[PDB]
This record gives sequence, structure tokens and C-alpha cells, in this order.
Amino acid sequence: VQLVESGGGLVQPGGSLRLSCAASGFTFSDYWMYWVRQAPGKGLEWVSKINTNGLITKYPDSVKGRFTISRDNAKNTLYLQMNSLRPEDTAVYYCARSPSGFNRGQGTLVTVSS
Amino acid sequence: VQLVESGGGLVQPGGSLRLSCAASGFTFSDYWMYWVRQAPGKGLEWVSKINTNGLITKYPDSVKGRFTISRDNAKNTLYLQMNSLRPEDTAVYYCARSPSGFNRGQGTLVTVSS
Amino acid sequence: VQLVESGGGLVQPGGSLRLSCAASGFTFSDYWMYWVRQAPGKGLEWVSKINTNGLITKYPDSVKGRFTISRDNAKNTLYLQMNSLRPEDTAVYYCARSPSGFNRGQGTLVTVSS
Amino acid sequence: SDKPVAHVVANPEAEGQLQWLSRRANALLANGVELTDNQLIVPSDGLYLIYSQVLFKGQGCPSTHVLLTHTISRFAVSYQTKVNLLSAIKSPCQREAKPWYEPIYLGGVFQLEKGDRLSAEINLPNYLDFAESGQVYFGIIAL
Amino acid sequence: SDKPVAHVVANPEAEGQLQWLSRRANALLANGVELTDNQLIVPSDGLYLIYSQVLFKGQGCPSTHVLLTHTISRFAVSYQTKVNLLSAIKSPCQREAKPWYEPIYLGGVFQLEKGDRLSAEINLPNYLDFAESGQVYFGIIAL
Amino acid sequence: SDKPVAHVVANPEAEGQLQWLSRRANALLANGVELTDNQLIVPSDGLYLIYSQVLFKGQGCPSTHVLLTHTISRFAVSYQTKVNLLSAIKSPCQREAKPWYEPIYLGGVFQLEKGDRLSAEINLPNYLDFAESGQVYFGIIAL
Repeated sequence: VQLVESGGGLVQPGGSLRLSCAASGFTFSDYWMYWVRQAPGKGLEWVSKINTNGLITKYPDSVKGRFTISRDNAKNTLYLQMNSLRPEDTAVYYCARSPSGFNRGQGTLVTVSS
Repeated sequence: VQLVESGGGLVQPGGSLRLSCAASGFTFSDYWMYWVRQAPGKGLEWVSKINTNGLITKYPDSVKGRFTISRDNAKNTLYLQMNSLRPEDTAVYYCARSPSGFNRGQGTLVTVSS
Repeated sequence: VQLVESGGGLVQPGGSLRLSCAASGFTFSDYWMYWVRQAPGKGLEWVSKINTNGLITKYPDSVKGRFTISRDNAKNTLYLQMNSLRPEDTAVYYCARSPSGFNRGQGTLVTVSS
Repeated sequence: SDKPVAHVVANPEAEGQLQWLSRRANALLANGVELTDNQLIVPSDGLYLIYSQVLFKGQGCPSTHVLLTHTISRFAVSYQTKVNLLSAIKSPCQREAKPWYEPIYLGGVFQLEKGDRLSAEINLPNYLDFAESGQVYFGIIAL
Repeated sequence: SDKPVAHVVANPEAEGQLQWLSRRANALLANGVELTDNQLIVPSDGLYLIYSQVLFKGQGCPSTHVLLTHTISRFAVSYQTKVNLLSAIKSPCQREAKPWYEPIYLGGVFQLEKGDRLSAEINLPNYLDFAESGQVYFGIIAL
Repeated sequence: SDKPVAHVVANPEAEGQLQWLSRRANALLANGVELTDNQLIVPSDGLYLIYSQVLFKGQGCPSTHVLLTHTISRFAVSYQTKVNLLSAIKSPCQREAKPWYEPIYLGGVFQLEKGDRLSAEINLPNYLDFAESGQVYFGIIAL
């Protein structure tokens, strides 16, 4: 029941990154999946929610319009597509089964250096 | 909880007359509506029945063929459109929630003088 | 509750027969119907199954490919189409309400002589 | 046992109409529920589960757009009215030989008094399919 | 009596959303079931029957293909998750001014613990039809 | 709970077939009900609620018209037969690359004896869609 994350790096403002998550140890075609972000010196907030069949998507107002979430159930993977980044999106990102953070094996750092 | 009526008048035979009715004090988008007719010297019969969404319409055989009932749920209103009238349709018409007469606040007289 | 049968005869190999059966005493538009075959010196094996509305069909692997079963619920009848016959199909055929044989009023022999 | 129950099926020996039957195999009418004038009468107050299903069939498609509906309605013993409990609308024609089939199902849980009368209705009986068994039915169970 | 039960309907005085209501006639909320943030909460462990129906309406048809979905989801009190119990998908358009209607119904029986929260969701609220009564609802009953 | 109950789902690890499973999370098989050869066996006589839902998915549409069906059938222990309890038919194609989805739901209340075997069947398994969870299921409850 581990979820490995990747895709991190440095993006100059106005760029486009793309993170990723894998999963194992459970039926990936059942649970909703949540992309959460922990910022250095701030609280832990969710950034994306997706449902089993991938037709329900939810974002906060601080992020809405520039992100895109998706999944592939055959390969047990979950995605995240980054567009038009800002210095506010400089934090560690986890994939989890709960919007508040749960079962996040690792995290990947995304820094937007201006 | 009252239902006002209008549209009364005198129509020479072969003409066409349209009534109307309003409602208040209840959720008009729930109950079936009934157009009833009380004639001088006769019993109280029903002339039209309509359901909530307006796709079910019922008439008696004595009236069927030359009437048309309708409603608009946004404005809480009820309709009736008599065409090709006869001296038999000379009576007072009410809008009610029951085909036997119930909650008929007012009335309107329609006379077909030849 | 009688289920008469007909359509028997002798078909030289490579030919095509067509049996038929009737029913009465019950609501024919309810039960599944089964074409069963009893061979001389062998067991009693079903050859066809059909459901109420006629869109579900089932055959054994030894027969599948060259048969066709139908019905007409208005006339309370059941069909069976013989195609590309073999000496293996030399037996008596009944129509029944159960694949193991039930309510076989009569029978009919189909001999495939080479 | 000691549980009012009804499950009625359509009448096949009728045309252009929807008449319920309880004199068929695999149909139910027990413990006080009565079918009087195409309606089911609640024998005692309480919570009930109400369900119904219909099937429409049509060859080709009419030139004019057609909308089909299936509803379930309640008649209260007091303050005689007719409230809509469950309803649904479907449209089978998108343009303009082959036949088409459309099922509609409704179900819910409601609290009913004694003597209330439930009724399930449609709007175009000439499109109905009461040919086979178990294609049109309507029923309630007390619990 | 002594049987948790809920049957809630949509909120007509809302747009582009889906808020359940229990302060309407012919709606139920009894014996410990609570509506907290668009969710009914199980008051005691046991078997439950869960059902929900929605209706979508659309004028014309979009240039792009559209897929509608209706789901019911659980939330275990322990090991906080969100599993999918019942779900369905429908496609109204096939090519390319008349309107179209599409209903979707789901129902099942599940064993739930205390404090689990159930929620019924869709994906295109702007296509929803909550104008009339009994066209959108969602409910549970204990057994 | 002394209440016979079953709720089974399809088998994803199968192709061109429909095999029920009860060894999954959020699935039920309790109090005497047995799954023997793709069938649910009543453990004791009484009233039961029977439901089932399936989903069909198809890319494009065939040249020939296709009709899909979903039925639920009963095998009586005595006078061995197979009657039809609930059934429905649907047709998704009307002319002539985008995919389409069609759900079908059935449910009712029936009185069953001990040892009668219930079975839910379709006709075109190659069109079935069991990829996700909660899209195909079949279940009964006693009351």
C-alpha cells in the first residue's frame, strides 16, 4: 500500500510541469484519489480530487483554471498536469486517498523560481 | 390558499372562449389540477384533469374533442380553451384541487346564448 | 398440458430438416423452453434452450453452429431448424419445460441415413 | 405474514389501456391491501416502499417529437388531493423502420396514512408493451 | 418507529448545484439520520437499503460528445476513504432544437457501520432538472 | 442478523462472460444464501426483495440493429421450471466513432419457497462493461 511520486524539478514562471503517482496493494479502481500539497511554513491543503471513473473533478479556487487531474486504472496510476505556474505553487506534493492527507508514502518538491 | 378565475363572457354558438385561473399558498408544481363546472339545476361535474408536469390530460366524453387544458408552473397558473361552444356549456367554472370540487375560492359564468 | 411434435423424416447427410412443437394449458409467454434429444442406447441430453422473449439462446458444443431455435408466443409454438445433418443426430426429439426432460407429451424421430 | 404487500402486473387482454391484475402467478396481494379502480389502498399507516416499472415500444418514429412519462401519485384520505411522489420523463426520438424499446423504473420510501390511494400512470398507452411477462409492474411493501 | 430513515429531494431554489432538502412535505428524516454538508450520516451499524434517482434535461445537443454520470459513495469512519458503491454512466447525444430527457436510477443493499457518510454526486449540474417534484431524490432505510 | 442477504458483483477477471463474486469488499453473502453455479439459492421460504443492474458499453454502432436484454428468472424446486420474474429490453443504435453507454435496472418483491434458484442473465456478454466497481450487480434481501 505505497504510492510513489515523481515529476518534480524547477520551473521558471509561465512554464508547465507534470507530476505522477503509482499505487499498489489495493483495488485502484474503487477509491477517490486526492492530490495534496504541503507548503513550507503553511498548513496542508488539498489541490485536487477525482472519483473512480474519472468524470468528477474538483479544485480549490486558488488553483482552479491551471491544473488538470486524470488517472489510468489499468496501470494503477494517477496524474497531474501543471500550467502557467506561479511562486505560490512552491511546495511538496503528495498523492493520497484523503483530501487531508492519508497514505502518502513519499512527496515530490516543486519550486517555481522567478 | 385561494384560486381566482377570469375569462367570463358571452360567446355566440360556434365561437371560442378562453378562461384562466391563478393559485397561491401551496407548491403549485405538485398537485393535479381540475377544471370543474356547476350548472344551474344540475349536479357538479368535472371538465378537465391535469397532472404535475402537464403531459397527462383527461376529459369527459361530453366535452372531449373541443377543449384544451394547460398550465405554467413558473407563474402558478391554470388554463382552459373552449372551442366551438354549445348551449350545454352554460355554467359556472371553477379551478380546484379535486375533481369533485375543493378549494374553489371564486367562480366565473360562461353563457352560450344562441 | 400437451406438447405435440412433428417435422420428422429421413434426411440424407448434408440436408436440412425442420421440427416443430406446440403447447397448451399454461401461459406460453412465461417459461423457458428446451429442445431435448433421447438417443437409442445413450443418455437424455438437451439440445437447445430458449427464454421468454426469445433473445437468449443456448446450445451444446456438439451441436452448436448448425442449429437455430425460435418461437412464436402468439400461437404458442416452438421451432427448431436442422442444418447440415450428420449420422450423430439420429434420435427422438421432444420439447419440454426443463433441459432434463419434463412434460414430453409425444416425440418424433429424426433418422440421418447415409 | 402480518405484512401488507402488493405486486400487480399489467393486463395483457386489453388494448390502449393499463389495467392492473392480481389473479396471475407470481403476483401478490396480501394482508389488507385492496385494488379498487386501478388503485392500491393502504390498509394501515406506516412506512412503505413503492416501486413501479413500465416499458414502451415503437416502430419507426413519429415526425413530431414525442415525450413519454411515468408517474406515481398519492390521494390523501383527508384534504382530498393528488400529490406527485415519483415521476420520470423520457424521449426516444432524435430524428424523423426498426423498432425501439425504452424502460422506465421508479422506486422510493414514503410515510403513508390509512386509506391513502396510490396510482401509477402513463400518458401514451398505445405505445405500451404488455406482451411478455415482467415488463410492466407496480407494487408496494410495508416495513 | 425505531427505524432510521431518510428521503431527501433536490433544492429548487438553487442553480448549478445540488443541495438536498428535508424541510419539504413528502420528505423524510427520522430516527438519528442527519444531513450534514450534503451527506446523510448513518446513526447505527447494520444493513441498509440505499437508492437515488436523477434526471437530466438538455436543449439541442453539444458539438462535442458529453457523458453524464451518477454515483453514490461511502466514507468509512475509520481509515478515512471514499469507495464507490453504485454508479452509472449515460450518453444522451449521438450526432450533431428539440429537448431531450434522461433518467438514471440506482439502488442496492449494503452493510454500514456507525458514522459512515453517504453522498450522491453527478458531474454536470448545469444539465440537471429540479424544476418539478419527485424528479431528483436520494434516500436510505434501515432493516 | 438472522436475515438472509446477498449482494454480488461481476467478475472483472473474466472476458465474454458474467460470473458473480462474493469475495470482494462491499459485497454480501450471509445467513444461508448460497452461490452455486452462478445462481443464488433461497435458504428459507418467505418474501424477498430482488434487484439487479447491468451496464453495456459499445464503440460505434453495428450495421445491423442490435437489441440488448436483462432478465431475472426463477427455478422452482418442485415441478422444475424457469419462469420470468423481471425483464427489460433496450436498443442503443438507430443509424450507422464515439462510444455509448446504456444502464438497465430491475427490482421487485416476490414470494419464494425454499431451494428455488434465482439467476440474472443477459444476451450479449461481449458488450458488457465490468471495468469499474458498482456498475454490474445482483442481490436479494429477506423480509
